[PDB]
Amino acid sequence: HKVYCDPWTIGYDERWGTGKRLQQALVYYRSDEDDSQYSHPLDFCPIVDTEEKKVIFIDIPNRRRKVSKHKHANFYPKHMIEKVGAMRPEAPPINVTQPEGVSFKMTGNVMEWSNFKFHIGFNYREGIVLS
Amino acid sequence: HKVYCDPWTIGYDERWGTGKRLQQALVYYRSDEDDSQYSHPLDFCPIVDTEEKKVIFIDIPNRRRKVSKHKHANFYPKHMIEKVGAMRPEAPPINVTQPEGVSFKMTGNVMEWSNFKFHIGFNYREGIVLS
Repeated sequence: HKVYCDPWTIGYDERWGTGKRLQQALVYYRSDEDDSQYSHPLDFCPIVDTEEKKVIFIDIPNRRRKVSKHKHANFYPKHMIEKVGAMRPEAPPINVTQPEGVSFKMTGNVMEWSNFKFHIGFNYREGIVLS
Repeated sequence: HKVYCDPWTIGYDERWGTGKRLQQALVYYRSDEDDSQYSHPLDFCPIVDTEEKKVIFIDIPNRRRKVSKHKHANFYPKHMIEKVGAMRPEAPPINVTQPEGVSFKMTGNVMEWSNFKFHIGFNYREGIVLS
């Protein structure tokens, strides 16, 4: 339950081509759920059949490297306080305010600003699309 | 039943890699079983799953070419007699005879001849293997 993995496309593996929808799992380990797993990668790489939902192969290195026994390299405040004495004091705020509103005008997805006019679109792939 | 094909390895097709044991069929057509099918190839190429014993894909050209309507290009005597008027007359024989036997001596697969001595092996892959 402490073993995690980032699921990636296999990218391309000549052993299977497009004959099977595959993923490769970059394996990591957390000694605690709040850890950043990236300090503890594992040395092998499981290949998974997306549709069949099962591991069909595991790429294992000739040279084996067991889990790192070092502390995880974490970054949340509690972690930091522990790492370095404590967190830096909150800093004086810099507040940004637009009392009379903004100068741009949006009509649906159509934007209007400083003489510019365009449509702001968006899709699953490209993300933002200006037209 | 007039459609034939020479079964080849797919060789290599990046669409499947080694994920499936595949064959590609070079398709031909005989208007008569005694024909040499090679004057009549077809334009498409079926991909077959060896283990599953079934066509999993067919490569079809963008430009279609239907069966040739010409006579098959045959080479057996009956074909030749028809093609050119007739066969050449049998030629005077040249007989080779070794009345007192051969000069080489084989002891099992071991050969001995003209001071040479070697073992004649054979296997499924390489064929003859001299050792």
